[PDB]
Amino acid sequence: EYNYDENGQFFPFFVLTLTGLVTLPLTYSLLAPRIKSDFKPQHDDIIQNQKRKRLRKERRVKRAIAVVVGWAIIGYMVYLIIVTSYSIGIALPKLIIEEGSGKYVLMLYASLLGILLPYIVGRWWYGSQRYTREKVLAASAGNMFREYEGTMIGGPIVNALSTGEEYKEMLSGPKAEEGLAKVEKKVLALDEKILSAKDREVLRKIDNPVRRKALALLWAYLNRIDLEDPVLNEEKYEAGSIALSLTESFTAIALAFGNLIPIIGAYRISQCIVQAISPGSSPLLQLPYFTPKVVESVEGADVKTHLSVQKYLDMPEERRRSLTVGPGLLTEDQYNSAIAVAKQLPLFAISKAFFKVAGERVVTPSSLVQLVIKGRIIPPRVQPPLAHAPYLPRDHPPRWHIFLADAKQGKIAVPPFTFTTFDKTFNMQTLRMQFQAPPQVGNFSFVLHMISDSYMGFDVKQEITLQVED
Amino acid sequence: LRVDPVVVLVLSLCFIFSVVGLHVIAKITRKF
Amino acid sequence: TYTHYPLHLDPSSKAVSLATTGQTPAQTEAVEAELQQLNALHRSLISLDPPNVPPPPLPINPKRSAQITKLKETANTAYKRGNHGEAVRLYSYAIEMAAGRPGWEPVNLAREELSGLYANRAQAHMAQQMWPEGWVDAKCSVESKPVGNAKGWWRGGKCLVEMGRYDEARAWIEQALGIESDGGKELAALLEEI
Amino acid sequence: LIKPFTPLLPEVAAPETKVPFNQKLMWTGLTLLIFLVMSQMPLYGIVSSDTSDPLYWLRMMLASNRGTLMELGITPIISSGMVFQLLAGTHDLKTDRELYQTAQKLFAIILSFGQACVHVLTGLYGQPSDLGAGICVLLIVQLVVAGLVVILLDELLQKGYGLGSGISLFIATNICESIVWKAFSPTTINTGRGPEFEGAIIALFHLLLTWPDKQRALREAFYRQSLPNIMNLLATLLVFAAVIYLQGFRVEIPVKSARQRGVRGSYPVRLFYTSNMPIMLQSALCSNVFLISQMLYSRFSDNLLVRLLGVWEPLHAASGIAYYMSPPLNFKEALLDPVHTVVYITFMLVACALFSKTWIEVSGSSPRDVAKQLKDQGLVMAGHREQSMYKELKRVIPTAAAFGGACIGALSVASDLLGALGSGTGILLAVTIIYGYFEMAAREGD
Amino acid sequence: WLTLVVPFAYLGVLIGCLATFSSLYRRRKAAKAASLEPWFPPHLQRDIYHSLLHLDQQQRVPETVLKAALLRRAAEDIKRVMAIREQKQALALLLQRGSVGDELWQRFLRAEKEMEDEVRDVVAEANSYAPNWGQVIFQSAREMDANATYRARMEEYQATVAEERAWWDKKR
Amino acid sequence: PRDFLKDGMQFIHKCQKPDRKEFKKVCQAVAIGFVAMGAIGYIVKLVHIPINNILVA
Repeated sequence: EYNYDENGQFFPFFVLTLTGLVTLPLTYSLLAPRIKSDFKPQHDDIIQNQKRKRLRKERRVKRAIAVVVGWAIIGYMVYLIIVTSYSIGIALPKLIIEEGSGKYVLMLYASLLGILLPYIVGRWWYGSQRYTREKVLAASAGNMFREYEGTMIGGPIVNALSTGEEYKEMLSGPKAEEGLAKVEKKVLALDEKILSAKDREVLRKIDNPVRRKALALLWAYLNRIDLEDPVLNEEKYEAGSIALSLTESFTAIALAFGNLIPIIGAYRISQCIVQAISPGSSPLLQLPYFTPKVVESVEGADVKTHLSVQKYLDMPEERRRSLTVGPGLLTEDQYNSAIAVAKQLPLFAISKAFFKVAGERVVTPSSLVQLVIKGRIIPPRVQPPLAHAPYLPRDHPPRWHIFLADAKQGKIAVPPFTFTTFDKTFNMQTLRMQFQAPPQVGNFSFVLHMISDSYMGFDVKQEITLQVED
Repeated sequence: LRVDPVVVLVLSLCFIFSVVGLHVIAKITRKF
Repeated sequence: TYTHYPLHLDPSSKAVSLATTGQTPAQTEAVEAELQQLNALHRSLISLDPPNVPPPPLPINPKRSAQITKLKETANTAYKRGNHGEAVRLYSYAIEMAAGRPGWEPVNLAREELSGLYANRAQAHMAQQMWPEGWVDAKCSVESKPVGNAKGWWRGGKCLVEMGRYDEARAWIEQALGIESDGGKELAALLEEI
Repeated sequence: LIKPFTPLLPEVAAPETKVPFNQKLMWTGLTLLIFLVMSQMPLYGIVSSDTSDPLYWLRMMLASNRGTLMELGITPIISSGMVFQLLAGTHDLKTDRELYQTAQKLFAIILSFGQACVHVLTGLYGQPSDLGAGICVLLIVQLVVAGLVVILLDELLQKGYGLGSGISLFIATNICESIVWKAFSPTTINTGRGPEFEGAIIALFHLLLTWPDKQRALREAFYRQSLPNIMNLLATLLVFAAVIYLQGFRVEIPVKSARQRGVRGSYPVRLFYTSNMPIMLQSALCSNVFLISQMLYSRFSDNLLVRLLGVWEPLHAASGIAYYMSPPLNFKEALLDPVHTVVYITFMLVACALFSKTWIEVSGSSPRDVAKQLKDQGLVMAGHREQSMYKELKRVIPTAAAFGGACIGALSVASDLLGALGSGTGILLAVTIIYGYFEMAAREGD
Repeated sequence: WLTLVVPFAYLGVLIGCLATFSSLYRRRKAAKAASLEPWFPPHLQRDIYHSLLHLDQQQRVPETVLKAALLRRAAEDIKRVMAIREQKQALALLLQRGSVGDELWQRFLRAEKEMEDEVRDVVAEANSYAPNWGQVIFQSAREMDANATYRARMEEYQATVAEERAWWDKKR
Repeated sequence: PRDFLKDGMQFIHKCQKPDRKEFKKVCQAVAIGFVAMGAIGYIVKLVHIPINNILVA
C-alpha cells in the first residue's frame, strides 16, 4: 500500500542524513617511575627492539575505509541533490521493487542472513573459547595440568613449563631445526652438574623438535649463555617472555591444587624467569656488573650456602679488597654503580602481625577475622619502582603475594592476596587481608609467607599463633 | 526426549526460510 | 585393542624373553626393563610356596620380625662394648635383610624397622665421627617415618652443626619444631646452639 | 495422572557447567534477533487486511504484531504460568515437578492451538468460506509451529542459557523499536502542499533544506502538533533522564549479622519498591476496560449503559467513562478540557498508589514477612542500642511503597501529557526493565 | 483432495528436515567426541599380558608367570586409579575459575569411565583364575606399589653418600 | 490530605541521593543498551519493508 519514489527527490535526503549521522561520529572518533641504572647489558639493540615490538596498535584500518566510503556516498548524494488528498510513500529508489531485480535482492538477503550471521557467530564462538583467564591458550593449560607432580620444586618446574603452546606458533616451519644442535651442545656442555643433574636425561629423552628446541632455548636463557648466533637471541629473549606467562598459568594451576611445595616452587621460578639467574644459583647475580666468576670469588671456592644480598651488603669494608681487586674481577667505577643500584631495592621487613576482628575484643569462632601486617620498606595508591631485571623485554611491576599455611599438614590454609601498591627513604606502611575463622574452638598455629616475585632473596617467614574462644 | 541448544536455532532459521520459500513458490505458480 | 609384542619363552628358565622386532629403542628398553621386573616377580612367586597366589596382607609371619629383632639386639649389645666397625657392619647387614623382603606385605612394618635400623646406624656413625654418612642415614630415617621420631631430627641437626652449613641446620630444626616433651626440649637446646 | 506425557514432550538439554557471561549475552542477543526477524515476516493466507483490528489495545502489552508470524506467540507462555500458579495456590518431589512442567507445556501448546483456531475462524483473515479448503489448516499448522518454536526459544532462554526471562525482553524490544522508528522514519505522508517526512530529524533536515524560509522551516520543524517533532523527542529524553536519576534513591539501613560477628552490610529499600508492577497492571486494567467498551459498543450501539460507559468515534473514546480514563491527546486537548485532565490526574495517582500498597502484601515483601525472613537468616539491627528491627521496618517500607507508587504514576502522567513520543507506559516498561537487567549483569561478571 | 494433502506434506517435509538434521548433528558430535587423544600414555603391562595370552593360544607356557603379569598389571592400574582420584578434586575446583578449557573435563570423564571398565575387567579376569582372588589382588597391588616407591626413594637418598664424603674430604 | 505528602517528603529527605559520577555511568550504560536495541530494530524494519513489499507482491 506504499508508493515508492521513482523520480529521485526524497531518498537522497534520507540516505544523506543517515550516512552523515554515522560518518560524522565515525570520523570525529577516529580523526610508574623507573629505578636509576647506568648499565646497559650486551645485545642492547635486540632487547630494546623486542621491547618496542611487544606493544603495537594502529586502530586505523578498521575505520579509514568506513569513513572514506561514507564521505564518498555523502558527496554522491549531495551531488544528486544539487542536480535537482492523502497518500503515503517511501523514500527509496524504484529499481529495488522492479520486477527485474526483485528475485536478485531477495536471494541476496537470503544468502546474507543464511551465511554471514551463522559464520560470524561461529567465528566469534571459537575465537573466544581458546583463551583462558590468565591470557594463555586452553591447549597449553591442559597440557601443563597433566604434567603436575606431587612434590616438584626447582628443576622439574622448567620441564613441566616447557610444554606450552606459544612455542608452536613462534618457531613454526623450518625454524625448529636451524640451530638445534648448536644450542643443545652449548647448554648440555657449558653448564656444570650443580645446575642440572637429571634434567639432561629428561631433555635427551623427548623426541619432538619444537618442544626440545623450546626447552634448550629456555635453559640457555635462564643460564645467561650468550650463544654466538645473531638470529637465535631474538627468539631466546622472546621464549623468556612466553615462559613468564606460562609461569603465571602454572602458578594458577598449582594454587588450584591443594599443596604447598609447588606453590613456593612456582614463585621461585617466577622470581628466576623475570631475572636472568638460574634456579638454584646464587641470588647475588641481581647486581648489574656481576658474573659467575666474581660471585664464585666472593662467596668462597666451594660452598653449599649462597650469600644473599643482605648478608653481602652488611659486611664491613672487606668486600672492597675481596671483590673489586682489579685483575679481571671488576673496577671501582663499576663497583660504585653496583652499590648505588643495590641500595635501592624494595625489601619488606614486617614488625607486627596480629589478628583482629572488626568491632570486638576476642575472636569468636566462624567469624570474619582480618589480620593487619604493618612493615616498613627498607632497602639493604602509591606505585613502587618497576623491576630492575634488564634481561627480559617487558617491564614487570613488582608484586607481592601474602598467604599462610600450617605445619601439621603440608597444605595451604587460605588463598593468597596479591597487591602491588603501598601508602607512602622509609616510612611505616600497612597491609590488610580478611578471611573466615575456623568453625571449632582451639588455638591454632600458622606461618605466613611474604614470598615476592620480581626479586630473589626477599622472603619473610614468621610464625603466628591464632586465638579463638567463646 | 531432549534437544541441543543449536537445534532450536537451526529450526528457527529453517522455518524462516521455509516461509519465504512457500511465498516465492506461490508467486511463481501465480505468475505462470 | 592391545598391541601384540612378539615374545619367546625359554624352557627350563621360566623367564620370558623379548624377540627382536616396537621399531624404537626407547620402547625396546622400556619393555626390556618391564620384562626384567616381571621375571623378578615370577622368581619371587615361585619361591613363595607350592601355590602361586600371594597370601593376604592381614596376617604377618613372625620369623622375619624375630630374626631382625635378634640381629638388632646383638648389634646394639656389640656396639655397647665400645667398638663400632662390626656394629655398623651388623647394622648394614640387618638393613639389607629387612629391605630384601617382598613388597606385598604391609609397608608400615618394614618402614618402621628401616627407621629404627637407620637411626641406630646414624648414631653409630656419629660415634665414629663420620659426619656425611651419619647425616645421610639420619635423613633416610626421618624420611621413612617423620612423625613419632625426634632423635632422627636431633642427630641430623647435630651432624649439620658439627660439619657447618648453618642455614640448612636452621631449616632442619625449624621443620623439626614445626612437626615436633623431651623431643621438643632437645630441639630447642640444639636450636639455641646456633 | 500425567506420567505418560513426560517422555514425549521436547525440552532443551540442561547446561553442563556454568556458562560465562559473554556466551550468555551472545545467546540472548541471537534469540532476540531471531524473534525480531520472525515477527517482521508476513503470513501466506493473507487476502483481506482492511478490517478493524480486534484486541488492538493488547499488541503493546503482549508485544505482538497483526498479520505476521508472531500474532499469538507470547500469549501461551504467559497464560500457562498465570493459570498454573492459580491452580497450585488453590490446589514437592522432582518426580512431581517434572509432571507439573509437562502439564504446563501441554496446556500452553493446546491453548496456542485453540487461540490460533479462534483467530482464523472469527474472520480476521477473511471469510473462511472464501479462503480455501486447505489454506485454513495450513495457516493453523503454521501459527502452531510458530508458537511452538517461540515457546521452545523461551524455555531455552529461561533454562539457564539466558541472563533472565524472555517476556521482559520481548516487551522491551518492541517498545524500543517503536520509539526509535518514530525518530528516523523514512515514510513520507503527503496530505497536500507537498509530502513531508514522518521521522523527526528527517523532517527537520528536509524542511530546513528545501523550504525558501529558514524561519518558517524551523517554526514548522518545532511544534508540528500533527506529526512527531523534535520537541517531543526532547521531552522523551528528559523523561528518560529523570526516571534514570530517580530510580537511584535507596535508604540504606545499617545491619550486622549475629551468627558470625563482625560482618557488616546494608539492606536497601528503593523509592521504586515494586518497580514496574503498578504501571503494568494498571495499563492492563485500562486496556481491558477499553477492549470491553469497544466490544460492547460495537454490538449494543444504542443503549444508555453503553452511552455512559463509553462512546467511540474516528478510534478514539469520547463522552464516556473510558473517555475520562483515556489520557489527553496533547497539550492543546489538555488545556481545552481541564476537568477531564484533573479527574485523570487524580484517578491515575490514587490507582497507582493503592495498587502498589495492595500488591506489596501479596508479592511477599510485607514487613511482617521480610522481618521474619531476616530474623531467620540471622541479621540484626546495627543501630546504637536500638535493637528494634520490626518497628523501623514497618515504619519505612509501607510509606516507601505507597509513595513510590504515586510517584511513578505521576511520572507516567507527566510523560504522557508533556508530549513524549510513545505511551509513557511503554517508556517506563522499557527503562525499568533495561535498568534491572543492567544491574543484574553488573552484579554478575563485571 | 490437494487441499487435504498440501499442508500435511508441508509439515511432513519440515519435520523430516528437522529429524535428519538432528540425526546428522548427533552423529557428527559423537564422532568428534570419540576422537579425542587419550588421557594417560598407553598401558604396557596389559599389553604384555595380552601378548602372553596370545602366545599361549598360538602354541608351552606355565601359569605362574601369567599370575605375575596380572599382579603387575593390577599394580599399574591401582597407581593409575590413585592418580586419577588425586586429580579429580583439583580439576573440579579449577574448572569453575575458567583458566582451563572445556575439553579437558570431557577427557577426564572418558578416562574415568575407561578406568571403571578396566578395573571391572581385571577383577573379573582375576576371579576367573583363582577361588576368591578378587580383593586380595588390589590389596597386594597397593602394598607392592607403596613398598616399591618407598624403596626407590630410599635408594635415591642413599646414593648420595659418595658425593657427600667427597665434599667433606675436599672441605677438610 | 497533607499528612501523606508530609510523610512522603520526610521519607524523601531521609533517603540518600546518588552522586554525579555514578549517575553518569548508569545513564551511559542504559543509553548504550537502548541505542543498541533501537538500531537493531530499526535496521530490521528498514530491511524488511522492501523485502516484504517484493514478496507479497
